[PDB]
Amino acid sequence: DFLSGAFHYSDSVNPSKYSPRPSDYFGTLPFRTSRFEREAADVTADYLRKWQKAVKADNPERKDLVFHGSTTTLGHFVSWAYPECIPDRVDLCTQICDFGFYWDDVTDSVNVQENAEITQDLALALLSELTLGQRLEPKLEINKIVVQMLWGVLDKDRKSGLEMIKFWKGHLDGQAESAHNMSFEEYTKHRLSEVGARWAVEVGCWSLGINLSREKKDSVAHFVNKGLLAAALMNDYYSFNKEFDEHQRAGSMDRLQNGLGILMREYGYTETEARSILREEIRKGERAIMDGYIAWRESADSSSESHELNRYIVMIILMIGGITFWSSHASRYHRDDLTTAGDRAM
Amino acid sequence: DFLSGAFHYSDSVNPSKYSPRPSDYFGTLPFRTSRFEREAADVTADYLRKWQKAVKADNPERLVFHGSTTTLGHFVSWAYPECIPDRVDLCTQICDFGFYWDDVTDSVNVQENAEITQDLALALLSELTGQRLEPKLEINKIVVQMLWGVLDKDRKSGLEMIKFWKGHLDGQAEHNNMSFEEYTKHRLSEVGARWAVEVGCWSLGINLSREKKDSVAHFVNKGLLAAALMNDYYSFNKEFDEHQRAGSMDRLQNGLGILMREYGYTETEARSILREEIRKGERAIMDGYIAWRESADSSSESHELNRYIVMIILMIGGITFWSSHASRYHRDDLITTAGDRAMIVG
Amino acid sequence: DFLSGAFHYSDSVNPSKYSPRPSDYFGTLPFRTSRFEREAADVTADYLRKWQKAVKADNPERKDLVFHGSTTTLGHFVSWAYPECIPDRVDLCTQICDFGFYWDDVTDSVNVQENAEITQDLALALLSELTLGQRLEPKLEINKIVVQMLWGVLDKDRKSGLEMIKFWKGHLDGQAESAHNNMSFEEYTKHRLSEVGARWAVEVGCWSLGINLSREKKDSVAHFVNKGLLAAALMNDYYSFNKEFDEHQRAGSMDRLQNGLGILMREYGYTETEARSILREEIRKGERAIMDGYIAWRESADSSSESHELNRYIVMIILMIGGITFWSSHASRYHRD
Ligand SMILES: CC[N+](CC)(CC)Cc1ccccc1
Ligand SMILES: CC[N+](CC)(CC)Cc1ccccc1
Ligand SMILES: CC[N+](CC)(CC)Cc1ccccc1
Ligand SMILES: [Mg+2]
Ligand SMILES: [Mg+2]
Ligand SMILES: [Mg+2]
Ligand SMILES: [Mg+2]
Ligand SMILES: [Mg+2]
Ligand SMILES: [Mg+2]
Ligand SMILES: [Mg+2]
Ligand SMILES: [Mg+2]
Ligand SMILES: [Mg+2]
Repeated sequence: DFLSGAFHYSDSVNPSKYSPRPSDYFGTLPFRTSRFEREAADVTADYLRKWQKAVKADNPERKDLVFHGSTTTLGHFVSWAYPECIPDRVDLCTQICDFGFYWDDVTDSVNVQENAEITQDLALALLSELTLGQRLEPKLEINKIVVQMLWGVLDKDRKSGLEMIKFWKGHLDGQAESAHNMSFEEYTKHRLSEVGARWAVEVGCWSLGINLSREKKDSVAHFVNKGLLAAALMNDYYSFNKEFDEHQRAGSMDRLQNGLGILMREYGYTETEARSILREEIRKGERAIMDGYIAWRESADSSSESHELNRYIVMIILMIGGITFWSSHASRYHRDDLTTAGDRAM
Repeated sequence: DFLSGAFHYSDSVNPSKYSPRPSDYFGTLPFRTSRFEREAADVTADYLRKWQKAVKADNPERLVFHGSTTTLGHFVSWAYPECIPDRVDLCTQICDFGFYWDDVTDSVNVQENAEITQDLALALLSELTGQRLEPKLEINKIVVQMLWGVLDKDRKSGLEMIKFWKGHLDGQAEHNNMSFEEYTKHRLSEVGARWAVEVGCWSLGINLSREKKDSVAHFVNKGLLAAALMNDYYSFNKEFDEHQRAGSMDRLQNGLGILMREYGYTETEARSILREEIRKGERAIMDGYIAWRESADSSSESHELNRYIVMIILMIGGITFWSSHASRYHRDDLITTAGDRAMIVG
Repeated sequence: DFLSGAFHYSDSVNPSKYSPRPSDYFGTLPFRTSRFEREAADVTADYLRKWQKAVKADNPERKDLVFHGSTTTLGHFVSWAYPECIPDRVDLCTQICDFGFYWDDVTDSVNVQENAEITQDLALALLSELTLGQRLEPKLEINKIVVQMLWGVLDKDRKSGLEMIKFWKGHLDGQAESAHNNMSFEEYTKHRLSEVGARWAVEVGCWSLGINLSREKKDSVAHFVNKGLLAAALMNDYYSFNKEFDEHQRAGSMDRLQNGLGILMREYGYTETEARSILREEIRKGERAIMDGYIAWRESADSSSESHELNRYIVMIILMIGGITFWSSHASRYHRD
């Protein structure tokens, strides 16, 4: 490990400090925590009430308004995901992440037709801040909400926020193609475009205040993408149970994105079998971005731009670590209101 | 846009040429102003006294009533611009009696409300059959002279008006946390819009088969719905105040209170929803009217229907402007403020 | 900067909601319109026809009976000046005010000899209501009217009426002194406040609103009230100068013109623009003194019946000045081409 660089807003941490410990954490990357956990959790509690108004307003006949976001019983998605987030950017960071969670929740379980309708309505807002034209307002209350947030982000760092908004619109395109369910190698390629990892990294950039040519960021992708692949397969491992229940409960199994699904269906593996295969791809990826890190850190310049690039890879590594630990116990994936193992082996 | 037909007793007027200009008018429907505003205002002042007499007679151990007159015009003159000039007297009585009766029935308890409802219905049934079963309350006792007056002018039209009045009595005899969808069903039936239409029918002398009037109800009703919501919007402040100092806060049902309770909308978030719903309604009666004119032939059947529809549109037009500045709603003697009505946000 | 208490007969307004808009309004105190303008303008349209018949009775020579009173194209002096005037007192409140106007007209432009004649005469009708014995009646038809009027007033409320009448006679005493205008600005402001009728206006407001407050309690707030009334007089001098100059020229009484603008121009050689600017400043100073003084009084005030009346008293005045100002900014009495 030995993450180079100074940390001004976080402290090194361990699963050991948390109790009760998570049932199945097996990450190999380190992670930290912001000193700003309670502010983040306070913001996630207000944004929920917010979001739930918007959701009720688009569909007043549905009553389940249960959404699982950043706050868990041990900590918070933001505090672990982006430990070096700037204190006055914690708030807006929490809104982005949580909105990302909720928006995902009401778009990746519906029929590709209901998804297209909503995906378009969002892109209107985002494109509104990238072009010189006049604004186009979204029609769904769940997307209207996003406008005031994009202004906040851009008022903190416009250069950073414009680019994060760019890769957000890239995520939108990625999850609009999620209409069928593919080989394994064809799935790993589809899932990196659909998970929101590229957008996740740029939310870190804006969060941390990192200014860095797209060239330099690409100059390290070859291994950083292996790390990012790891986090996706990691998400599939932890979010598979709840995702089954949901796509079964909704009649969308058709479009269900998860490597357990792929490994257990095409290939005839079992849940345990596919799980075992996944645990090891996750290791491989975790190990390649970490290794890619040191390899980079020892043949490198002492330039101002070199120091920033290290800051950007440390931000990525730390984020996979923190979300790995977050994912291991988060309500969003480990809810006891869920289908079973025998039920999903069918 | 275009209202078809000739006008004989009224002139078109701009929310603009009025002085003092109302604070908050946003109606999208046209309205006219009778040329006999003066006459109506005189009747209102005389009927005020008669009502006061009756109301002191009926409760000698206890107020103010805010009827049709405003600093800028008169309810009847706007609500019923084309009222036949010799029917303004009795129309002004009808409306003012409606305004006052509502005050002494929608603020008391179900027990009291029922008794007064009961006693007034005795007066209506009497002229709708049989032996006259006369009213015992001084406040209800006064509609008798009124009714003979109405039927003397026009028996066929006054009876139908009388039928729908009774229907309104049935209306306002019925929940708090119902759904806005369920609230609009109830409120349309309890706001007396159908009665209001038939008062206009009597006023203008409209002879139109019941089956003909129902033919266009599918779009007329959406403008009436708009009007009840528009009423809700202007009367929420005074209505909250009244029920506050009575104890009867749960007694009140109002589109804003329901939006503020169902969803956790603030009053300001609710007035904005209500406004768009009011516009949706105003637009709808107008698009229905246009559709109907595109199909309707040039006979007499069609001439009368056109007057009826144009009558309703103008009625909604004028009451909105009336409603935007009448002391009944914007009286400046409330002990409660925006801060107090924020407490119902849940 | 918010007046407390409940408003029963009036609605807030301001210049923005008015059209056509007055060209030269610079008021800083708030104002309201009564809901009973219809009544007010009806009594005005009737009183006028009944006052020119007494003036023509008094002078059958008299040519023009033009008298610009309480009605304007945007409102009415009473609806604005006395917004909370009890509904059944609006009629009589209008008689009192139009009479005050028309009587001003036929006495404050003639020579002083003619003015005492008319003043001493009306004084007979007042005094006769302030005494229990000696009842003298007026001999002029213009003054004969006030008999029945004072009857209506005293019938609606004796205690308020009587005080109003004292201050009325007090107004007659004051304008009986405006014989010259060779004074300093200091001299003028003290003489004018005594002769502009503001004190009587306040009591007309007390009777119209039915305020029951002791004279000792009204004096605890004179120190700031009076700076508002002074301002209200300079405001009148400001808007009513052009028409006054005109008539005093007309009447050959150019040395009786009571007007701070005149005194700034003639005795200090300011120019209109200069003198108007000076006036606008003094008005704001007064306008702010009453409002600051009331704010400061309200904050240390307790809730007793006596203090709610005092609050009513001060608010009425503040609204009265605010209301009369908007009125003076467009009324025919001063803007009539
Ligand atoms: C919409 C995508 N996402 C990715 C985790 C929900 C699955 C939101 C999100 C983006 C970036 C960081 C955190 C959450
Ligand atoms: C406007 C509705 N209102 C007001 C008091 C009570 C429901 C009676 C009314 C109905 C129809 C015409 C005029 C008045
Ligand atoms: C001179 C008296 N005044 C007012 C200043 C006419 C100019 C009559 C009046 C008295 C009280 C209130 C309103 C008018
Ligand atoms: Mg999902
Ligand atoms: Mg998804
Ligand atoms: Mg998943
Ligand atoms: Mg009602
Ligand atoms: Mg009511
Ligand atoms: Mg209402
Ligand atoms: Mg004068
Ligand atoms: Mg004078
Ligand atoms: Mg003057």
